[PDB]
Amino acid sequence: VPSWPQILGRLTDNRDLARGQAAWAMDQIMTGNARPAQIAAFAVAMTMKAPTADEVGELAGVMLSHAHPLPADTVPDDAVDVVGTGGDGVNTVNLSTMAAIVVAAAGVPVVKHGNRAASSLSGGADTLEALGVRIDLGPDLVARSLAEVGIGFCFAPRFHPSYRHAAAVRREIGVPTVFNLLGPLTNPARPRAGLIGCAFADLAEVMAGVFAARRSSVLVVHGDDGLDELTTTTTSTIWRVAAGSVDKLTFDPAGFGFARAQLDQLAGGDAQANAAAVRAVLGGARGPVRDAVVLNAAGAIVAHAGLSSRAEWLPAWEEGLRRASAAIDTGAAEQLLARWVRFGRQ
Amino acid sequence: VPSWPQILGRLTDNRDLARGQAAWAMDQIMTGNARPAQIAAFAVAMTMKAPTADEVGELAGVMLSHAHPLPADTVPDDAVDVVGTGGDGVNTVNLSTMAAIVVAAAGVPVVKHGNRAASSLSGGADTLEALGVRIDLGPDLVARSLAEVGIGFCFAPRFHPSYRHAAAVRREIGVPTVFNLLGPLTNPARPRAGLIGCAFADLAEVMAGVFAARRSSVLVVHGDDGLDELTTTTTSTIWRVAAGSVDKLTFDPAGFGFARAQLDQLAGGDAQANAAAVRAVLGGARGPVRDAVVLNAAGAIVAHAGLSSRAEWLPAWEEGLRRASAAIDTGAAEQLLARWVRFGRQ
Ligand SMILES: O=P(O)(O)OC[C@H]1O[C@H](OP(=O)(O)OP(=O)(O)O)[C@H](O)[C@@H]1O
Ligand SMILES: O=P(O)(O)OC[C@H]1O[C@H](OP(=O)(O)OP(=O)(O)O)[C@H](O)[C@@H]1O
Ligand SMILES: Cc1ccc(C(=O)O)c(Nc2c(C)cccc2C(=O)O)c1
Ligand SMILES: Cc1ccc(C(=O)O)c(Nc2c(C)cccc2C(=O)O)c1
Ligand SMILES: [Mg+2]
Ligand SMILES: [Mg+2]
Ligand SMILES: [Mg+2]
Ligand SMILES: [Mg+2]
Repeated sequence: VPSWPQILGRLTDNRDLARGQAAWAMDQIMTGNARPAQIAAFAVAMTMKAPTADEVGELAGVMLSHAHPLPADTVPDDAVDVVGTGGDGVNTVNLSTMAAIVVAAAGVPVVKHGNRAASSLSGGADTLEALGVRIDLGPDLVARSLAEVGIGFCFAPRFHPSYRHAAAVRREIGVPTVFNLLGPLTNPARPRAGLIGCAFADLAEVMAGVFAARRSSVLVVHGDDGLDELTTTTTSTIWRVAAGSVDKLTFDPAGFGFARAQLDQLAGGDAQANAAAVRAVLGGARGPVRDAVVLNAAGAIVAHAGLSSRAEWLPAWEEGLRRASAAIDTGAAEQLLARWVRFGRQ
Repeated sequence: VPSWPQILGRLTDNRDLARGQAAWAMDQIMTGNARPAQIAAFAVAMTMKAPTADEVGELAGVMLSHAHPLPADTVPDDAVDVVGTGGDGVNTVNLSTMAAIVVAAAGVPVVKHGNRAASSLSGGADTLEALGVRIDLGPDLVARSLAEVGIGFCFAPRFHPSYRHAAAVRREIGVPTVFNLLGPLTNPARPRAGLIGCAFADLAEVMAGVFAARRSSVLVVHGDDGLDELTTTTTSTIWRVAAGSVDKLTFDPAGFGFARAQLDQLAGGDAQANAAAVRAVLGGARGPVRDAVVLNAAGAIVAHAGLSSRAEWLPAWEEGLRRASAAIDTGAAEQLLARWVRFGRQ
């Protein structure tokens, strides 16, 4: 019979948990049954033990059990997510969010998991809010947005209200723990593909292992400059998840003709500033921010392509880049954002 | 400027803290300024990082700053403690408490730190209470007990009221942490000598290092059967603290003619049962319990002898054993307990 002392004792002994134990712990947390001290002890102990993919998968599994689901038959089998852990401490423009709009405009269904900033100036949700997008729609309306606009946004606190018990605790601790891996792993629409950012180089393989268990087609990405995105300032490490397997790759955008950017060229500001950057990119402005958006959009398109076993790496990237660039250039991305705004108002 | 994220982040990165950081943390805890989540995160993180003697010495130092002290010049320079961490999971008779009575009766001033049980059926304080000894005395009366009876008992919760802020958290976590090293290190009378039990074999050297920093004459002891006492069932490991230095020894009681015992023979019960066991030993009953009490009393006498650098190991033990046995056989130990009970009733 599981108990906090049994589980915390096992972790502080530097032992992997028995099957089901992480799930038991997470379920106690989600039902409001755990003391703040137990939540904090579990978060820290799991982090220092070094969590396994089995363990992180149990945590994410419990969250998804407690999440509001989308209605039956409303998420396309090939829907994709574009989201990261955050926590890279660099404060960039909102690359995942911009990429998502471009990806949707290219015709790939996007159901994005998102949230406000935890430490950056403006997170994906904050910037969407500044752009006039309704970020907090419930399951039925997200499904509708996806069908009618081509993109839906699942606001994490809206879909995971039981995770709130762990909220103050994680803020009070104030440093990242295993719980900081869970955002991209708990999209309530359960898309099977994704471009997934991870700020923590040494845990990205663990996140990839969780997606592999679900047989998702995902690229887990970590910029070698620290970004939880595909970067343009240097190479990125990619953990490619395909056919239940993980393959570690290094990716160099110079191989596709991208100029090296400086990190300050990608710097973000407050929500108004970041919204203006979105408008600039969608309006066709050339430069470092556009390049980074096109690259990340292409990455999500490659993840989507990977849902088929016949897809090949280089042609997939060349196609992703072509489609992402064209979605912007034709004005399809700009128009999709306007239509998304109108949807929320109507 | 120190903060919880700074300290917890350092610990979760498996780094030793900078000088003073552990003290800052402990002081935040003891002043009621730490959230339960922060207390728990710190306890767990310090435990898994592996605490250093510097760090543990800082925690104990902060406790001692906030403790009620005994009145000036009321504690002899050669006062001795006999106390352990507890947590050995064996539930023995109260060896330290019995040893302490015998040591005082031999004429060595004892100011003992004690507490009720945390995981056993009856702790030292519980058993003293059952015997009629007052465990509720404040500083002035403990000083008076020491002068008039030859022994004083500092009940830990009476002398460390500010430690209450961590009490609930430690119970909620329900497993040992670095905080479980602190009991024997925080006797408010600050004796310079002691026989100190440590249940946690891999941390006994750390406790010994804290005592070395203070230049105490201490034997930190761990029975190789797991006891936080000198055992009679097998060898014990001793970390001998003398002249600011620590030496690790293997100790075998057979060299002084002790019969090997079995742990079941040292087993305890509730407070009334354990009190009965004290009365039996003090009344001259021969057998395994007496042997273990005599062995531990002698160890405390050896630590006391060590306060002079001219003391020698094997003769110290022989003298300690002689004095401990005589203290029981003459009835001195029994009479002291009677006198101690009487003192409390006034
Ligand atoms: O404040 P931080 O912890 O650094 O997090 C930065 C943002 O990154 C994550 O989202 P996402 O990848 O969707 O946002 P993006 O569009 O900014 O990349 C997270 O939900 C935040 O919105
Ligand atoms: O419940 P546990 O965590 O196992 O602890 C048992 C006892 O050991 C410690 O005291 P001490 O060494 O003074 O007690 P003793 O006389 O029983 O040895 C502790 O303060 C408890 O009183
Ligand atoms: C989409 C996303 C991204 C990161 C995080 C993170 O805290 O690391 C995140 N966390 C939350 C989730 C998964 C659900 C509900 C609330 C939150 C939150 O921390 O606010 C949600
Ligand atoms: C004497 C002694 C022994 C062990 C412990 C321990 O918690 O492991 C201990 N703990 C306490 C101290 C040092 C002061 C005040 C209260 C306690 C307690 O845990 O109840 C006190
Ligand atoms: Mg992102
Ligand atoms: Mg990012
Ligand atoms: Mg003891
Ligand atoms: Mg003991």
